[PDB]
Amino acid sequence: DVGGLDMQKQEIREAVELPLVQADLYEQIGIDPPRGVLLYGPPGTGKTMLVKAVANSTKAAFIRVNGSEFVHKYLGEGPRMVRDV
Amino acid sequence: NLIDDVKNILNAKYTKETYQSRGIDAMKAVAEAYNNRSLLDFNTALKQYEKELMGDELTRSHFNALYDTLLESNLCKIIEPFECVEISHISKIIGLDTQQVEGKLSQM
Amino acid sequence: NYEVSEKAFLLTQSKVSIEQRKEAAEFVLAKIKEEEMAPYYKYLCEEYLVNNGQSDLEHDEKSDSLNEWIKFDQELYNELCKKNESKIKELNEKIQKLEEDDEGELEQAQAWINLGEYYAQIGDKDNAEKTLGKSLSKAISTGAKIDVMLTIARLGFFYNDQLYVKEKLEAVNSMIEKGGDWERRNRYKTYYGIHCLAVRNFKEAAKLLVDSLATFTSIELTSYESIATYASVTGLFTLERTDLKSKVIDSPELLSLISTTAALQSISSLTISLYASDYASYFPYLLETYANVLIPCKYLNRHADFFVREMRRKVYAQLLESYKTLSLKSMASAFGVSVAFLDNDLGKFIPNKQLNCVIDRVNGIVETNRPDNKNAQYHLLVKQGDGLLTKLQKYGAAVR
Amino acid sequence: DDFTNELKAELDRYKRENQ
Amino acid sequence: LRPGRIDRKIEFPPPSVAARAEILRIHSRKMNLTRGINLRKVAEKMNGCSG
Repeated sequence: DVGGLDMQKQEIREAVELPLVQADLYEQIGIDPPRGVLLYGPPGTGKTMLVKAVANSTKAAFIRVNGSEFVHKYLGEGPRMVRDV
Repeated sequence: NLIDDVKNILNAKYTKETYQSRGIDAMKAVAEAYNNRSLLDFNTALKQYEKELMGDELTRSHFNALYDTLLESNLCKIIEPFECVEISHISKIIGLDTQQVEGKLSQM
Repeated sequence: NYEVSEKAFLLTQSKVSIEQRKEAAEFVLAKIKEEEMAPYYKYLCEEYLVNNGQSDLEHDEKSDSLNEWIKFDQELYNELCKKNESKIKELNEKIQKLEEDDEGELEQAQAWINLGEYYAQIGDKDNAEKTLGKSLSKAISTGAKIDVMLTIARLGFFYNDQLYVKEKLEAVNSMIEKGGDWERRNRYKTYYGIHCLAVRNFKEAAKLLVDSLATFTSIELTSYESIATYASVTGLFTLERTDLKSKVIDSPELLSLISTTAALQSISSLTISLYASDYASYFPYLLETYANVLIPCKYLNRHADFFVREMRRKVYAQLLESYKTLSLKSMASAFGVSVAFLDNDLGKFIPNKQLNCVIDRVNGIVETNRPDNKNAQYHLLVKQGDGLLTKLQKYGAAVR
Repeated sequence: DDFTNELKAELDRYKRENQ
Repeated sequence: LRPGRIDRKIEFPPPSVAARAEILRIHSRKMNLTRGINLRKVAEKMNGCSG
């Protein structure tokens, strides 16, 4: 759907796909897996699309979480939305 | 041992282009014979196409390796309607001598 | 540490080839009286008295060596003592000053590490251990564990102990941190191979020993040659021929090894033999290997004819499955064995459930039946159920 | 035993020269 | 920096070839790396690299 992203593609692949598929081999080497990834730059440039493509391909669920709609204005809902998600 | 993708790469002309030589024809031929699990068809393509094809060492080594695996794969294919069958009969059908057959049939 | 232990073992376990015992006795002699190790020299001298090959001279005549000194001797107590004085005096002054000042928590450990050197070297077990174990209690770096781990090892080879060596090996390994760390793993891996070959389960040994991630030496925890030969040899004995062509002639480490030595007859000759499926080739080679590699070794001497019997069984077996109505007159004549040998050791194999060979010994004919059947599983299932059952009666003997 | 393997070796070697 | 607010000014190790090997050896002593490696080579390859 988007091309020319070779360098970011390769990056994402090793970050995201591989610990889910092949958990055993990180712990067998005895080095830390990656666990968190940050994507920085403007979204919706083809960025979001890679995320979405891996999610389908690995047959993982896509969960789209609005970080900014935690921005609730009290002690009520928001900090508990985080538990459940 | 993944015959369908050999066929897929053939079928489109963005993965084959305009490129036909004796060597490319050989791979198509070997693939068909692999799928059928027949050593005879493999031998006929191997011989005709030989000089251009196996004129590079890298291919020639894989054809060697493949000829063995195919040979055992034929042996298993023939027997597959089931045994109580004579080692003389198999030997004639496959194209080979008695001894080579006995030793490969044990390994299998 | 290892070359001393190794050549003392080699020395006593000698009865063939002059230069082996001679060269052994010289290195042991040179090192053991430089080193403060009296009690193994004693043991050596006890174990190698009234033997052939003597290099002891106190009453003997049975000597074939050209060195007439490996007897427990009084020169020992001048070389050992001036060294023991020096070392005790240095270390006494050193431990006192470091511990007074209270500088750091890591100088303290260096001060107790010096007594574990001292003490393994004189050959005390329990003093060496509890002096070092302080460092582990004052754990503040993983270093403390490395000294714990090294000391069990040294002592281990000298005594030739499986059991408290296994116990301490497990306890220090499992502990707080665990890690993929290189020489904790190299040491754990050889030592596990030692013990399980000793129990005679043999498969469990194979699972760690055959596999090696150490392409270079670990000096005193084993020689590169030594581990490597041992892994290939266990490889052959206790693993399948489907395994052999997978891993035990097709690991890239073995390839750099077979380059320069093939006298191991198990990284070459027996592996090739096994693949090719022969038994005209095999049995000659095995005897030559037994003498050249098993009997020099500290670990594979103790498993003698068991090692022999199961390998001859495995080769007969891979032949027995491949054929059916099989001409024992033809085999017994020309696959490199004698007739009389072939029958009686075939028959030795059969009742133990080591072959489903359908024999007639003298009518010359053998046939084959399937190696598993419902009956075979039922018989061994029953074996394990009464194994289980007995231990619970024991639980209910002392408790209750 | 150590002895047996040898006895057997020698028996085998004797057959082998006549094989 | 006047004594009685900050009394000691200690330099933190500037990175040298020998120092770099050492750190590497400690981190390698947790995980599965071949013995055929030479930390002296890897250390010498790196210049302008921190811990």
